[PDB]
Amino acid sequence: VQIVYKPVDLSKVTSKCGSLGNIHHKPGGGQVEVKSEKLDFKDRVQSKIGSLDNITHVPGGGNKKIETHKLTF
Amino acid sequence: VQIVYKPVDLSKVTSKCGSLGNIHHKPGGGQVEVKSEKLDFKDRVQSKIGSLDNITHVPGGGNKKIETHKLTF
Amino acid sequence: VQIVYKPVDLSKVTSKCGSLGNIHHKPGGGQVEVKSEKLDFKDRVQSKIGSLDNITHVPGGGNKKIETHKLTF
Amino acid sequence: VQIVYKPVDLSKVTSKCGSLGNIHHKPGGGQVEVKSEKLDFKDRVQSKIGSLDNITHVPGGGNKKIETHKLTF
Amino acid sequence: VQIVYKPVDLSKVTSKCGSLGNIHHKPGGGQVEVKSEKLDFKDRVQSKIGSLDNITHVPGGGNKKIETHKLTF
Amino acid sequence: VQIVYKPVDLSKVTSKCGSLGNIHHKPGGGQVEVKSEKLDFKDRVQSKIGSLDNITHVPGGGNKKIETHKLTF
Repeated sequence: VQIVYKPVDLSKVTSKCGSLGNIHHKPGGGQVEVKSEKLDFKDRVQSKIGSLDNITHVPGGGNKKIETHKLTF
Repeated sequence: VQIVYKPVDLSKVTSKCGSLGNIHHKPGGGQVEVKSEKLDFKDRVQSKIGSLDNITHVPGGGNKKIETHKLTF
Repeated sequence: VQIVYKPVDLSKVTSKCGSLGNIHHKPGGGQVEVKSEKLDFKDRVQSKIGSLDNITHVPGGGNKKIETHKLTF
Repeated sequence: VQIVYKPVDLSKVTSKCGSLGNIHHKPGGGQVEVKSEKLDFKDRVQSKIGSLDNITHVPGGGNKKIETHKLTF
Repeated sequence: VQIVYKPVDLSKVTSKCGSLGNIHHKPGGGQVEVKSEKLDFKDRVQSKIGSLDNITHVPGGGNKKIETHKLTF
Repeated sequence: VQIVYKPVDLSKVTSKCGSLGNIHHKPGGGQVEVKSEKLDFKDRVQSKIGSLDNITHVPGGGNKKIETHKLTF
């Protein structure tokens, strides 16, 4: 057994923008009500309960590069 | 047994923006109401309960590079 | 037994922004209410309960590079 | 010439209620945008422009008695 | 010329309620914008512009009696 | 010329309420924005511009009696 792991990457995940703006985000309020008796959360739970969240997200470039490199024996 | 791990990366996640602005985030309030008896959370739980959260996030470049490199026997 | 781990990175996660500004964040209040009897949290819990949080986040470059390098037997 | 004006009133505008309640008014927000250039008003105008009004009105008795008594020559 | 004006009133506008309550008024916020250039007003105008008004009005008896009595020559 | 003006009133605008309470008024914020160049007002104007007003009004008896008695020549 010989193993060689040698991937090569020269990629561009690039963006170009001339001018970014005039972005208006005017939410109008709202209402949320949640009822329960018991919550029981185990092992890697992610939760929102009862949320009224407003987000403006304006990256001048929002580029994502995501990788997994893996071996197993 | 022999193993070699030499992955190579020369990548660009780069951005260019000429001018960024005139961004207006103006939430209108809101109402949130949550009821329960018992909350019981175990092992790596992430939780929001009853939130009214406002975010303006304007990164002049918001580029993300995420990598996992991993051997395992 | 022989193992060589020698990954190589010459990458750029850079940004350029020509001018950043004219950002307005004007929240409008709100109301939040939460009820319970018992909270019981064990092992690596992250929690918000009852929040009314406003965030302005304007990094002139907000680039993030995240790496995990690992071996295990 | 003799004029006699003599209304007689012995009326009941009465109400009876045994128990009044469990009234829930839960408005869900909203949005309004009014545009105009020139507004000009004269003589006994009542006006409302661009409104998001919420009213709960729970009189334990909500009776009205309204009269005009008038002579003219 | 002889004129007599003798209205007679023995009227009841009376109310009775046994118990008044459990009233919940819970507005969800909201958003209003009004744009204009020139406003000009003369002689007995009543005006409201750009409002987000919340009213709970719970009179234990809310009775009205309104009268105009008039002579004119 | 003979005039007699002599109205008689023995009226009751009275109320009874046995118990008054458990009233909750919980506004959720809001947002208001008014724009203009020139405001100009003459003679008996009542005006409200750009309001976010919250009113709880709980009179244990809230009765009104309004009378106008008038002569003119």
